[PDB]
Amino acid sequence: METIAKHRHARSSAQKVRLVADLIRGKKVSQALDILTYTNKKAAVLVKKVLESAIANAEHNDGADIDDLKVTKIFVDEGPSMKRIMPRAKGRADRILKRTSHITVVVSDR
Amino acid sequence: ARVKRGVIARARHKKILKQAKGYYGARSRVYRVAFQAVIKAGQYAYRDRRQRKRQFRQLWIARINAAARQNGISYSKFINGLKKASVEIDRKILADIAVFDKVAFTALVEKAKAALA
Amino acid sequence: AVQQNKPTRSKRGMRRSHDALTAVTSLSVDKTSGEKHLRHHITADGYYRGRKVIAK
Amino acid sequence: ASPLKQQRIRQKVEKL
Amino acid sequence: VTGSGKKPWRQKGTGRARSGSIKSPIWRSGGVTFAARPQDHSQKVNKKMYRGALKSILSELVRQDRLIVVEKFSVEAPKTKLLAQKLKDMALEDVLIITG
Amino acid sequence: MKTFTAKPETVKRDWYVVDATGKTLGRLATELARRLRGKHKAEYTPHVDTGDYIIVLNADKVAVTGNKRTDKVYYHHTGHIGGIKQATFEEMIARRPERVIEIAVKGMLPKGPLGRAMFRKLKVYAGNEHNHAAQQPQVL
RNA sequence: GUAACGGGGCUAAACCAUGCACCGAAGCUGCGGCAGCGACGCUUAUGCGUUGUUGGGUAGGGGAGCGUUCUGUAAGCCUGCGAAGGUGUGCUGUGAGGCAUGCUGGAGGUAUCAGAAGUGCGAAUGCUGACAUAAGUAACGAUAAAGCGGGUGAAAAGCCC
RNA sequence: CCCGGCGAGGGGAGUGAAAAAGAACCUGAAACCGUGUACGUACAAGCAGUGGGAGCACGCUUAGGCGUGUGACUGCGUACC
Ligand SMILES: [Mg+2]
Ligand SMILES: [Mg+2]
Ligand SMILES: [Mg+2]
Ligand SMILES: [Mg+2]
Ligand SMILES: [Mg+2]
Ligand SMILES: [Mg+2]
Ligand SMILES: [Mg+2]
Ligand SMILES: [Mg+2]
Ligand SMILES: [Mg+2]
Ligand SMILES: [Mg+2]
Ligand SMILES: [Mg+2]
Ligand SMILES: [Mg+2]
Ligand SMILES: [Mg+2]
Ligand SMILES: [Mg+2]
Ligand SMILES: [Mg+2]
Ligand SMILES: [Mg+2]
Repeated sequence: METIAKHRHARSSAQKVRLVADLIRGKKVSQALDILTYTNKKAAVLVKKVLESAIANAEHNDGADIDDLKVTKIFVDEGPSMKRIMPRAKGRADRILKRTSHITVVVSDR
Repeated sequence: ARVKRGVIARARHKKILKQAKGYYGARSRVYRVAFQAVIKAGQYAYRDRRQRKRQFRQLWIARINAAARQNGISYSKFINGLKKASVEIDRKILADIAVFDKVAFTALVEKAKAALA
Repeated sequence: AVQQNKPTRSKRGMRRSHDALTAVTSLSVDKTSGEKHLRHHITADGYYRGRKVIAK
Repeated sequence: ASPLKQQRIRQKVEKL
Repeated sequence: VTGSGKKPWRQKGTGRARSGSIKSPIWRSGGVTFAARPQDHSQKVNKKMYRGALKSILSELVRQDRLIVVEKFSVEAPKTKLLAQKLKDMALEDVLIITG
Repeated sequence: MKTFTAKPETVKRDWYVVDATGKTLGRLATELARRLRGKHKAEYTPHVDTGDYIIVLNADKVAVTGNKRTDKVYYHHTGHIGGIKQATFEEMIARRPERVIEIAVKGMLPKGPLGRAMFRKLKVYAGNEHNHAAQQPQVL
């Protein structure tokens, strides 16, 4: 492949991280860090190790170098809704989903 | 002995489920379309098709009017001339000629106009 | 205090319309390689003139 | 060392 | 089934419809609405019919069977190693075939 | 092969001009609108698109039926409640021949798109020549 | 909110009388086909060419079918040159259907006519599990709140002094 | 062996018929949620389909007005049980 580097669960929602990794896409690879390392919150750090991966992973599987690359595809898919139960008052329902999300990010070239 | 009705499953459903002119939502997503969307079309097509032969009928005879009444005398008197003329008289859709071969039509107008007692 | 039909996917994002974060517009500092927050100076060691914390 | 190959180096050996 | 105990939810209340009996056919684990017992199936033909118009093999499988020779006696007590021997006495092979 | 008459996406337009002044009132609207759809027009099956420019003039002269002139009223309604409704005379509205009295025409046609900007193709003015400011570009 | 022509508008685009023209429904007609049913020709179980004709339809009556599982059929037949289940597409019948086929699948499938019914689902505030949505919203459980410095640590407001 | 925090998890490499078989593991449908691309869409009224039907995107016929996603615009037109 043109080097990949997924996560797997990691725990933190679909929409929550579909956010962050929208800034990444198009340009990037060098811009990888800069625009994560600053842009705040949590979702946007569980990308800044799947990018350091998807780079060393292009210095192994792929012989490509740390300045090229592109980041031609990212998407966050819906990981298993990790379920449990909450109290409340009387009890009724506490669906409470601890929701999760796989990561996959891919860098290649022009 | 068994049935595991689960094999005629989607075989029954995909069957119609394949009705995705978009439609929209479960109107081609789920079984809201059930029939309540396809059984729909599935009737709309019945009439609102059957309807066309009067929907292209009135059509022509608007043009047909505009033509002869643009040469003098309109789709009312017009047809009268035409009809009073046995082997000499055909009927619309081709009385659309007034749009690809005027003079032809414009000539018909004559023959109609003159037949007029 | 409840709806009656289901707020379709279509509308799913017609709130979501606005969010899709925006990121940066950063600059460097005369002394780090290309770091610098938008207001704090050299991350690279930490300073602006000199002895900000522990430097050179 | 090009400021990303640097962000590397400086750390890949703040390991060794 | 393990139909043990009656009624789960009350009748009225909570909404979720008129609930009654863990074994309910409609439900999930027991209750097969109908079904049945062992039961005979087995029919009953008269005599006039069984004994009725049987064989016709000479009539339709006409060209196929109505043969008659002898019972096969050199047929030595217990052996089949070559029952293919006498099964050349029709040479009409495994062809389903039987006797009496 | 199969008939019907095509109508490109239009592909034809015009440049006519008509006075109004002559006390013809409303009856004018008709071929002022059919000719805005396609009467005289015996080609270009409408129903989908079509068109045909016109430019009326002055308008502040059209005798109007009989008594109508004094009485006919219009009613706008702003819907900003406060209990609206705005009765207004022909007499009083002919004190401003804009969108109206000449836009007793936007009501003689399709409405909705098509019939929408199928009527802006009218153009009004209230004094023919002298301030027929419109495109001089060739009329009839 | 005009709001007692549906409207735009009509002094005819209203009314009386009179008359020709035309628009107009699945009605009728024309034409290609379907089925049920009396006749003509022909062949000739028959059908088929034609032909008179009939087919709005809830309760319900009656009559043909479609396919699912199992059964002999059968140690027959497909099948690792890929069966079943998924997934695209194509052709075909009034239909329930079917046949062919790409792809994925990794052993199984079952013509033909016969037989047995755990024979077909959207509804039952139906059982079950999976997933939506309000929604990244209300909420983090006592208004006895804290602040700084150091340590270890991937990271400290929350642990250690 | 590589990224990682001596984690999760993942990328190479090995195995092997196959790892699209990786242990949450056979086939892997549905509801539901993402990423790619094409048409449509910011003067526009309603069970959202129907009849038209332009235009674009696309494959086409040594024209012959074609297949496909699309569907501006315009005749009807208030799901089922
Ligand atoms: Mg008709
Ligand atoms: Mg009891
Ligand atoms: Mg049981
Ligand atoms: Mg006996
Ligand atoms: Mg019937
Ligand atoms: Mg019935
Ligand atoms: Mg099976
Ligand atoms: Mg169901
Ligand atoms: Mg309820
Ligand atoms: Mg339920
Ligand atoms: Mg809210
Ligand atoms: Mg709020
Ligand atoms: Mg708390
Ligand atoms: Mg699998
Ligand atoms: Mg527009
Ligand atoms: Mg069409």
